[PDB]
Amino acid sequence: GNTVYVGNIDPRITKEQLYELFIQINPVLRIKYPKDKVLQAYQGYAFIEFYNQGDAQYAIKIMNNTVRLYDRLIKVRQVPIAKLFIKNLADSIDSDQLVKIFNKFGKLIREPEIFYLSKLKCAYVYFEDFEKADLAIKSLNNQLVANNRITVDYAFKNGKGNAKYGDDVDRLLN
Amino acid sequence: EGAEQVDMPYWLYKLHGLDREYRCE
Amino acid sequence: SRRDMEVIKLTARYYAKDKSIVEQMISKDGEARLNFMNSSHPLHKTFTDFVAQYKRVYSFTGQEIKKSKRTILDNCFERTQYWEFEKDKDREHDKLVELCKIQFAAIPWDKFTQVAKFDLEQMRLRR
Amino acid sequence: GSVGLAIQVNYSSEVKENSVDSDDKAKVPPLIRIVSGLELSDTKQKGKKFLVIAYEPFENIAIELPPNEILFSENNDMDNNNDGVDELNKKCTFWDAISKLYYVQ
Amino acid sequence: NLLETRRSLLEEMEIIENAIAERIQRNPELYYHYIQESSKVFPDTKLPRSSLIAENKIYKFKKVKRKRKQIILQQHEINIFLRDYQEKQQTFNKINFERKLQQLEKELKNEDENFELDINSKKDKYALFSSSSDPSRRTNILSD
Repeated sequence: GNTVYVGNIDPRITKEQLYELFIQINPVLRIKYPKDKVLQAYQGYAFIEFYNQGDAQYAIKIMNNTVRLYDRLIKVRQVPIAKLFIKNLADSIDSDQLVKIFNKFGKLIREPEIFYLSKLKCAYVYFEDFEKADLAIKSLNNQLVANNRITVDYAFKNGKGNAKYGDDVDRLLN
Repeated sequence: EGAEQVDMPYWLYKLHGLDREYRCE
Repeated sequence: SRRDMEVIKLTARYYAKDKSIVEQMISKDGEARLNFMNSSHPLHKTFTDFVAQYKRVYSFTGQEIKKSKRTILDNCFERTQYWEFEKDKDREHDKLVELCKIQFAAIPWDKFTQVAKFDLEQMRLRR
Repeated sequence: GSVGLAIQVNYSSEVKENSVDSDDKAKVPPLIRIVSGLELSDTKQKGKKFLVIAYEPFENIAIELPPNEILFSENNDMDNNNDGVDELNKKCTFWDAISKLYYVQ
Repeated sequence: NLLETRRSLLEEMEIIENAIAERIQRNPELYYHYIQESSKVFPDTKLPRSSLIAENKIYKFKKVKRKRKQIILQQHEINIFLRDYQEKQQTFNKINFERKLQQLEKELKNEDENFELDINSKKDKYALFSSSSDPSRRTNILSD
């Protein structure tokens, strides 16, 4: 936020030299310019902190692809969710078919993850809400889809759905 | 129902304090 | 879900006698309740099961069944023997799948010889 | 709707198979596998895949495939779990065992 | 409509035939011990091979042998199944256009706010006649 990245540095450049260039842009707070401490040689880059975010984004826009140091072009750049284990899936069910089923109860933050056990197809499905995944457990558990009985419960971390887990995900959705 | 036939740093982690079980609520 | 089970099975009586009353019903009203007539809706397979059972009522209408107590046991043991025969067909299939796995993993796939460079589901039957 | 390839491989008509008849991996169909060309016997050039067709006595036959994706559909059947070897053998292979023509598309 | 009654009677006859054959599947001796005694009473009745009796198999697979109490229990349990089978059969023998379609469908618009799942027609009949229907999972074989 306050810090930008500078890449493509010839390790003949020292800390004193880096400070000269970057105060022509903005006043600079600190410079950390890392070194392998056995070989005493910089690794070609510096982390340079300015005073605020306004001086940072100005420095990226002015100095990216602008100045050559030892004929090398300087780059300047800037720098929890519900889980339902489903056991005994039908094998006629696609990962796109898991999305078509589960959108009606809750919004999916990720795509589901079909992994095979034992032969035994199982899936990790990701929900944006603790209560919208409850509608999937309420209405789909011990239900028959593609002529196979599916079971819907919580996946293991033991299992999801704790009283502390109910409180904080409510705040995360906020 | 259906069983039919046919027909290495051991002392180091205690010193550094690793593998001492501790939790963030 | 009483409404869905009723609107399947009410028209399943009418489809099983004429098949033309519902083809006239769908065009006049134009409602989202009769979406099951097309095969896209999942209940059309279950709707296919009802009308097949309604036609079996129409078959022996006027005929009485007289299976006696010896005979009903004679039928279900014959039903049981088919369930075992259907089972052993599943087992021989499961073994030959295991047979295909062993030969697939243990043949050399680096012994190449190429030459040149670049509907089946009914054709997997016999006629 | 897209464009696919169809390859019709014919086998021998009861010439040399009169000897091998002691039920030893005969009912097993020949199998196809898409193999990447990055491993070869000579290891000189590559960059393309090969649809090798393999049946036990005879020598393998390859099919070089220039484009990335052709005849690669989505949920062709109602996607049953009679896997055999893999998904590619079930979806798009055929073995007329009476006359020994192995169809693939 | 008698047509639903004739279907629901034939379905209940189908489940009982599917019920008692599950017993003869899990215990071949139920039919086998029976057909031994009928053969000395009705000598016409054809009984299966002696090998199928002693090895306790039907087509290929040998089951696990049961004691006499569990067999005779199922022999009286299939008995009340057959009494249910004949009772339904008797009444079924004693029971067995565009505007009338739309008149009922408007009467099907009654009571729209029935927020309740109904899968209890083919399931409550199957679970009534299947094995191990009384306990939570598996304590007593007896059906509901």
